[PDB]
Amino acid sequence: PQEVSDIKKFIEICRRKDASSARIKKNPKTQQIKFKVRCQRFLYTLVLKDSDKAEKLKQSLPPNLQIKDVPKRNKRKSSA
Amino acid sequence: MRAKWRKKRTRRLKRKRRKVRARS
Amino acid sequence: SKRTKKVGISGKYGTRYGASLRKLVKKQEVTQHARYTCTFCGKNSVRRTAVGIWSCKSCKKTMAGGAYTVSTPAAAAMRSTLRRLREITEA
Amino acid sequence: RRQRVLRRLLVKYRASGKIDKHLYHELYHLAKGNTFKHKRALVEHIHR
Amino acid sequence: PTRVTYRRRNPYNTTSNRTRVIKTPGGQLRVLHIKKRGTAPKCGDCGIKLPGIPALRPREYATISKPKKTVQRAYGGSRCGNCVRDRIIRAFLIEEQKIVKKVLKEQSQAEK
Amino acid sequence: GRVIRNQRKGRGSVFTAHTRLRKAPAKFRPLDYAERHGYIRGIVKEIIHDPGRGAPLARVVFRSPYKYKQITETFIANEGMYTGQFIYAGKNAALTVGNILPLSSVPEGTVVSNVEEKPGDRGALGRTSGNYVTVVGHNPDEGKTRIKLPSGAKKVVPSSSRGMIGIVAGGGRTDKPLLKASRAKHKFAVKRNRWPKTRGVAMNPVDHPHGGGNHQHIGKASTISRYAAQGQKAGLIAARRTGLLRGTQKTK
RNA sequence: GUGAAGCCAGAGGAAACUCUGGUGGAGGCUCGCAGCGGUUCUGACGUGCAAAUCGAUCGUCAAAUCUGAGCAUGGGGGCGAA
RNA sequence: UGGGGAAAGGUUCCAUGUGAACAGCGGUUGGACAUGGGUUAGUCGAUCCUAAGCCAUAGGGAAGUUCCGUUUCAAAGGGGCACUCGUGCCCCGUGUGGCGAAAGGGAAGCCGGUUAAUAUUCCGGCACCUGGAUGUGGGUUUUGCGCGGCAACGCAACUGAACGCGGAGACGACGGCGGGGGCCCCGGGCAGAGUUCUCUUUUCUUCUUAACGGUCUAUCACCCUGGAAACAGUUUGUCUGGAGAUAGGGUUUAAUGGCCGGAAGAGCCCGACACUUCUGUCGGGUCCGGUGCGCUCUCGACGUCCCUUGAAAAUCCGCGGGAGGGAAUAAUUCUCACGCCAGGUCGUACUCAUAACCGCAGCAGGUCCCCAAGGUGAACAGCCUCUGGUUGAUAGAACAAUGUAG
Ligand SMILES: [Mg+2]
Ligand SMILES: [Mg+2]
Ligand SMILES: [Mg+2]
Ligand SMILES: [Mg+2]
Ligand SMILES: [Mg+2]
Ligand SMILES: [Mg+2]
Ligand SMILES: [Mg+2]
Ligand SMILES: [Mg+2]
Ligand SMILES: [Mg+2]
Ligand SMILES: [Mg+2]
Ligand SMILES: [Mg+2]
Ligand SMILES: [Mg+2]
Ligand SMILES: [Mg+2]
Ligand SMILES: [Mg+2]
Ligand SMILES: [Mg+2]
Ligand SMILES: [Mg+2]
Ligand SMILES: [Mg+2]
Ligand SMILES: [Mg+2]
Ligand SMILES: [Mg+2]
Ligand SMILES: [Mg+2]
Ligand SMILES: [Mg+2]
Ligand SMILES: [Mg+2]
Ligand SMILES: [Mg+2]
Ligand SMILES: [Mg+2]
Ligand SMILES: [Mg+2]
Ligand SMILES: [Mg+2]
Ligand SMILES: [Mg+2]
Ligand SMILES: [Mg+2]
Ligand SMILES: [Mg+2]
Ligand SMILES: [Mg+2]
Ligand SMILES: [Mg+2]
Ligand SMILES: [Mg+2]
Ligand SMILES: [Mg+2]
Ligand SMILES: [Mg+2]
Ligand SMILES: [Mg+2]
Ligand SMILES: [Mg+2]
Ligand SMILES: [Mg+2]
Ligand SMILES: [Mg+2]
Ligand SMILES: [Mg+2]
Ligand SMILES: [Mg+2]
Ligand SMILES: [Mg+2]
Ligand SMILES: [Mg+2]
Ligand SMILES: [Mg+2]
Ligand SMILES: [Mg+2]
Ligand SMILES: [Mg+2]
Ligand SMILES: [Mg+2]
Ligand SMILES: [Mg+2]
Ligand SMILES: [Mg+2]
Ligand SMILES: [Zn+2]
Ligand SMILES: [Zn+2]
Repeated sequence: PQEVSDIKKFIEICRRKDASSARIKKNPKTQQIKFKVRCQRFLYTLVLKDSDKAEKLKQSLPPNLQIKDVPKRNKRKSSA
Repeated sequence: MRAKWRKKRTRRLKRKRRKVRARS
Repeated sequence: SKRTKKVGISGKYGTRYGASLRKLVKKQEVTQHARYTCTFCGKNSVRRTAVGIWSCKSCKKTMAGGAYTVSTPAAAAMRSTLRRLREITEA
Repeated sequence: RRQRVLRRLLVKYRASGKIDKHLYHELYHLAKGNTFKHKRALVEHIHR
Repeated sequence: PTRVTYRRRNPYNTTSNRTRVIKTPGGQLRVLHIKKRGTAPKCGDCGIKLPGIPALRPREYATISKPKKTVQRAYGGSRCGNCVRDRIIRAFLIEEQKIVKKVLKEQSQAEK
Repeated sequence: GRVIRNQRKGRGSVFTAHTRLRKAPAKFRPLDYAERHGYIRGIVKEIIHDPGRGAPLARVVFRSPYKYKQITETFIANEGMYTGQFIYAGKNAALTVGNILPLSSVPEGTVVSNVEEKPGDRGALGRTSGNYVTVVGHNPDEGKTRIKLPSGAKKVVPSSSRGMIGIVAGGGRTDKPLLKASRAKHKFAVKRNRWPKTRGVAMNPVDHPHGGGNHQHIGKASTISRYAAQGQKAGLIAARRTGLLRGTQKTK
């Protein structure tokens, strides 16, 4: 995993053939937003301190790849 | 530039030229 | 603050091996641990590595000499006589 | 311990400017010799 | 104060079983095995370690890019540069003395 | 009885020589046209010490007269040699310490070392720390040279033999006593096992000719004949005389 | 625990040299644990735990110290600080 | 008397059941008896290379089973191209076998969970090495094969045939000193637990961050200006300096250092609520400093000792040299970024010992290693305690002689 410094290169990363999926994680305590995209080799992560650009990016990115919201207390397939 | 990598590089070019020969 | 009367460096042997043998070993040991001036660079840093090898710590040159001294009187007299003989004979 | 404390005092004085290098070198060799027992005895020697 | 154990079949401390103690996010103290430490290459003539070149095991040098393994000048590797300056000076002056030595002979010894 | 101790050393099972730490033997270059008619030069790279021997060795690098390559050899270093020296080999080489030139081209009174008994055997005579041989006279017709060996003997050698100027380094190594059991034990250990020494009088009759008895004594003359059966030569062998050397030695 | 060379400072003397306080950390040196060995009680047991063990007391302990695996020497032969 | 290994043992490992025999007494219990089950690997080893050493080949002995011989009195080999097609050519030549290490050299995987019995292998997440195939982005070029800095050198790339030189692999014992990780110790804060006749802002436990990457730094050393005696700098330990010190400014080998991803979504500790089971659910916390001749491992600069100087090979890299090949409308033999496919064979259960090895046996004997808490104390001395592990060696009553030990 490797940081992406700015906003600009995230959309080219997300518009690739091997972008399997993506997810959104929110940290209320630290007021932080994490954007993750999964390629074959790496897991790109983008960190945002503000909240306004998050929705605009969410709708700007292509609709083809799926996006999840990482529910709390992630559990295995077998019942808790 | 060791011989194993040079050997692969020239064989790769050899096939690129055979493909060009069959393309023409 | 001399710590010794006459025994000197060979005091590490305690009271063993006899006075004469300690004197003979001390006389030859004293000249082996000292430092000698280099003949090439001139600095005073040349020390013994092997049984017949001496090397300078500054110019890193290494020279083959005697067992416990850089040069021997026999070898010095032979080099001098050979130089004299050659120069008189051929010049 | 004593050697570092004495040397640290000497370097502090040299850097500040209370003493010069000619006195510094002599005091360094007197500190190397068993001359000064402690910090107060040394500072008294500089004052005198 | 928990004690640790090896994780491989070799039970002896034989300069190839290199270990470190780590604490895991599971709150346990285990052992992690490490390889040996690389050595920096030395100079061909004087014998000192070259600056600007990393120290790795001999196999890892095949995965590193070329500019990271050399320095952009003549005798980039294996020579420090002081030896290169000595080589340049020695070569020029020696050839100059060879020219003057060879030129002297035809006039001073073949004038007859 | 059984086989005595000095007969077992010939089987070469335990009494061999330790040779793991020795890199190469010390020899001259092969005799060639360049060294027979002119001279060649080489650089002295290193002065090294090899185990089991005095007389530190020297590493020399020469060129190749026939091919684009270099050949490494190993000589014995004379006292005064230093790293970076140019050394010369051939018929017309200069007469300085360390040079190698045929034994004919030398005026009387010079000392050499590592002299070949015959031209091309790469050194046979005088190659130990602090020893040398001296030339006595030449015979220009029917070429031959008289030499004097370290032991005092006199010899006649062919005039085409080679020798390298100077005196073997190492000086007076054997002057200070070993003074300690360890230092001697190491010295013999690094070469061949012989450090335990067993007196024949303390032996048993089955083991040694000196045998046992109610007192420690030999029982017979200790001088053994020149022609004796194997297993009997244990003692003073072919002694010409016996006792303390008072006068001068007639043999020369 | 003892404290060999080398080094620093002070004192004496015309000189050659001589004294004092530190620093330094050498020795097949020394007391003493683990390991290795096996002096005395001529102790215990002596159809024993054991076809050589057990307890107290002992020798050495940074060097001729202790030790694992792989290889070599085979019976009038090997190996042996005997 | 804990938690795991090498050699050796070979199912002794787990579950269910049990008449006789064994466990020198008993037995519902067992390492015993009977019936079933259990050992998953491109990354951990073997597989590769050589050491001491062993055995073929050329040759010589011996009536012979066979002995010597390992580069030796030998005609001993391998690299490229084009042809529909192998069958035709062109170069180099001093040399030319195999076996031998689960402790020597060596390409690559970490965390959490899961089973009655296996896991660095199984599941989930995040990576790496080798081999083999191909396309985009960017770079270079009409001056044909890159720019910057005086310099040590720097960057995402940035031609190199035959031959040759060099480095890494690659190495002794001991002594003190400095940096880092882990352990131990002290203070504050948030939770839970123990004691309370009296005292104690009291005593105890949890407070964690892996492989793999990005970014800023850390001894030695090196470069530039300038030219030193009233000599200077300096280590615990006197070495360094016109062969260029002090001073000022820079480059670089070396993270088990700081921050960010991985990563809180994990793990752990409390509380509160349902409630047959199948099932759960919802709230919070998971911090801030100090100290040292402390213990252990690791790194660096010094010093001492030798008539003792402390292995080899496979494999990998740079350079000197200049063979060949290649664009102006595209071509490209770019060690840069991304992208495609594959990685065979065998071992993996358990003990390693006052019961799983060897001693005729469930024998006070023997048998090679790793981890190492608190107090007293100079201390791995002796004595008490915490984690963890046992309570297993035929028993009951009485206290004469003679004994063994104190
Ligand atoms: Mg090559
Ligand atoms: Mg004598
Ligand atoms: Mg004897
Ligand atoms: Mg006897
Ligand atoms: Mg007899
Ligand atoms: Mg007789
Ligand atoms: Mg006698
Ligand atoms: Mg002793
Ligand atoms: Mg014993
Ligand atoms: Mg006993
Ligand atoms: Mg008895
Ligand atoms: Mg009895
Ligand atoms: Mg266990
Ligand atoms: Mg079964
Ligand atoms: Mg019974
Ligand atoms: Mg019964
Ligand atoms: Mg039963
Ligand atoms: Mg029943
Ligand atoms: Mg049962
Ligand atoms: Mg069981
Ligand atoms: Mg059974
Ligand atoms: Mg492996
Ligand atoms: Mg092979
Ligand atoms: Mg054979
Ligand atoms: Mg034959
Ligand atoms: Mg093999
Ligand atoms: Mg290994
Ligand atoms: Mg297992
Ligand atoms: Mg896997
Ligand atoms: Mg090149
Ligand atoms: Mg090794
Ligand atoms: Mg430390
Ligand atoms: Mg982190
Ligand atoms: Mg400076
Ligand atoms: Mg983080
Ligand atoms: Mg949590
Ligand atoms: Mg240790
Ligand atoms: Mg795969
Ligand atoms: Mg065990
Ligand atoms: Mg037992
Ligand atoms: Mg048994
Ligand atoms: Mg204390
Ligand atoms: Mg204790
Ligand atoms: Mg147990
Ligand atoms: Mg019993
Ligand atoms: Mg009873
Ligand atoms: Mg009684
Ligand atoms: Mg009694
Ligand atoms: Zn010098
Ligand atoms: Zn150099």
